[PDB]
Amino acid sequence: ELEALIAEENALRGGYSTPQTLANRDRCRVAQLALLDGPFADLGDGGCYGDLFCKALKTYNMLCFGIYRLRDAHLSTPSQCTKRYVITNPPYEFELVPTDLIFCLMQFDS
Amino acid sequence: AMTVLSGHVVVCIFGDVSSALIGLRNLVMPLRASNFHYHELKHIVFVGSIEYLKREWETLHNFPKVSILPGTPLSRADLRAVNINLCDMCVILSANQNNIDDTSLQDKECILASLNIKS
Repeated sequence: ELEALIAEENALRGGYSTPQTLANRDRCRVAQLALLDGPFADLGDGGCYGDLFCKALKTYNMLCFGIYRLRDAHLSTPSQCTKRYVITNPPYEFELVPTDLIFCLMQFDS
Repeated sequence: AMTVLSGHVVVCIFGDVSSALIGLRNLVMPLRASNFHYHELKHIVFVGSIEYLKREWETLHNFPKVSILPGTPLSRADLRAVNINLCDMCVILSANQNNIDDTSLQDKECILASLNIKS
């Protein structure tokens, strides 16, 4: 419908807020979470990825689908590199480190 | 949009400031023949680039009912403003008579314009 409207006018037209549009507002968005100080802080210290996935889905209806992991995290020596790489859909028994980011789908709330 | 046009002629032109002239007077002269009464004359509205139409207006300013809507023939808003559903005829012309890498592709504009109006 928005495609047709843009095709008709070649512009984006404003409109007054109605309950139907406000209900249409509620969707899911792409986000990243840190395990340093969130509710999953204790679980991110050596816990498994599956427990995090289950807790996020059951509690906040959050869908975790990837780990953005610090590149120099498997090395014992400390490093100053802040680069991170992408791990898509890790298994249930995948281990977690506190310096990880979790891809997630947030639900809209007011 | 404020004025209401019914039983008129809409000439859509794919003009350009550097394209070759097509001599629009040869289209307006037969429609302004003296054997038609004044009330029988059909309003003519040119929809196209004003840069191209300024080069042609020198030979068109002596005719009674001619209007210009600066814009493009490929926009539904301009066609709705000119009441395309009540016109007697829509004439789609392509001024860009320049050579193209493929001969058939020279008709890429007009065909799409037609397929717009039918939809």
